[PDB]
Amino acid sequence: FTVTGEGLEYTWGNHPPKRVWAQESGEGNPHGWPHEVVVYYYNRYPLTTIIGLCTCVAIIMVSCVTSVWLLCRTRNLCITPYKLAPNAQVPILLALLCC
Amino acid sequence: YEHTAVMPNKVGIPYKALVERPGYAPVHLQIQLVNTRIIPSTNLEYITCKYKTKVPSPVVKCCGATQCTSKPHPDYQCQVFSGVYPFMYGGAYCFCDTENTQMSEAYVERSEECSIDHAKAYKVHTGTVQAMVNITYGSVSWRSADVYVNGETPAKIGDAKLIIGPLSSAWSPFDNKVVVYGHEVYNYDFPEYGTGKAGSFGDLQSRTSTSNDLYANTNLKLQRPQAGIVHTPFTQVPSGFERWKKDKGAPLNDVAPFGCSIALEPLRAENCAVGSIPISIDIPDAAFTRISETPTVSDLECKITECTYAFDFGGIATVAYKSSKAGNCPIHSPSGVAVIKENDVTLAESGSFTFHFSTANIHPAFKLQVCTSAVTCKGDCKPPKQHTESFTSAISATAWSWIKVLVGGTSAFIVLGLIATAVVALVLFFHRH
Repeated sequence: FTVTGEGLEYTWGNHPPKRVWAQESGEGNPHGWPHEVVVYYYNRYPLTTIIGLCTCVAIIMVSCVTSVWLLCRTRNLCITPYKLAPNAQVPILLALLCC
Repeated sequence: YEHTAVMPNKVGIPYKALVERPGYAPVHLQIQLVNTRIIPSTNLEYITCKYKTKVPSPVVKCCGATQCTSKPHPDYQCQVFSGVYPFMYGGAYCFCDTENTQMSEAYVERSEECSIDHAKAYKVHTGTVQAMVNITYGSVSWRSADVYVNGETPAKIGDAKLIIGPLSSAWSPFDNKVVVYGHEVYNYDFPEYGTGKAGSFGDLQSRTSTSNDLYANTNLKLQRPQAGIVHTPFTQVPSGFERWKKDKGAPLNDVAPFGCSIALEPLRAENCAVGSIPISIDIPDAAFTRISETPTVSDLECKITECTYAFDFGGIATVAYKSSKAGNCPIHSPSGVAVIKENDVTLAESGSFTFHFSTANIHPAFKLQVCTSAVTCKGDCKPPKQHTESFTSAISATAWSWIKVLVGGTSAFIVLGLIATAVVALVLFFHRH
């Protein structure tokens, strides 16, 4: 049987009914290296933890890819002033190299 | 003086409040439910049971024939047969020729055991709500009284006045039609009004307990006696009441959601826990006292010894204190992050004592007030291992919060740096001319 926080109850034959509020289980630990903390943040809520993990990985990866696209676009913008580079002119003394 | 609040509905968990009347020492009150008895409004439809067929003694003639007449009886029957030539013990057998005489009437009525076991049909409407409450405030002992549930009906317990309800939800566990038998009920949502079904669930439907009409059929049929022996054969469908007795589904008292039993006599649906309740209570003004008679509390220090979140009281902390004079005054936690097991504590000069409490958070941050004085006890982390807990997504641990703030800050930093670099590139060109 699968008990939860709300509890469960059952009977048997002519015995009076009985109730059990099974809970409080702590498989894992929330302190230490990322992996064990993750496994605890997993087993705590049997499924909402899982869906939370899926959502979190999705949102962090989409944030990272958006950041890298912005990186590329800003890099393109930083490339743009080098229109003066083919002109064979005085060095500019900046983050990029110029003889 | 009076006080109002809202209390979550649960049979066991008590409720502790701390009324404030400026210019007076605070008083705390303790109120605890005992019941919640939904009662519906019901009326009877009819009863049913197992039937029984009786047959009066048939009549024959040694010659000639007669005809039978229909009488006003529930599923009355009569018929005539031909060429009997019957037989009797050592007798002349009541014949000399073609007999052609037979009555064989049949008759249906209620059984003698119908008085005890009998299903009943009902129609159900909303009905009332009421409960009972055990109360204690200040120094008065436990006092108990019952009260209806609506924002209008007062009830006095000792010297207080009560106004509670209406409930926060209009939920009920019953349907429009129910059936009651023996000890429990069923949502057999389709009884029948006057139409039987030849022995499925309605075949003998007495409008009342001792009515004289049974507006249902049993598909009774007669047969022709054979071999000239005086008897009245017949045939009929077996009683459908028995069949429904054998194949009753799940009784309601094993399917009701929210975990609430079902009493019989008033059709009580007790303890069905749901929603909250608006409460409003007034205490007499003779139970307050002047604010200058209580020991002033100052120089507080609360230290958390050890705790662990579980459904029982698994937290203990200590407080050091500097008194004004000896006395007793209550303690309370206005915040809901943790519940205080204790209610009121004595105080000595240069106080230092401890108490107990439950919680539901890794890092309890509850702040308590005592004796007209505030103190925060931020506690620490507690090791992991039915009762009042919050569980409000407030379990984000120190490492959890650390990682989340790290990732958010990193994303923000990179995106803002890129945005800055864009205009940094642009302004150069804006300056080239």
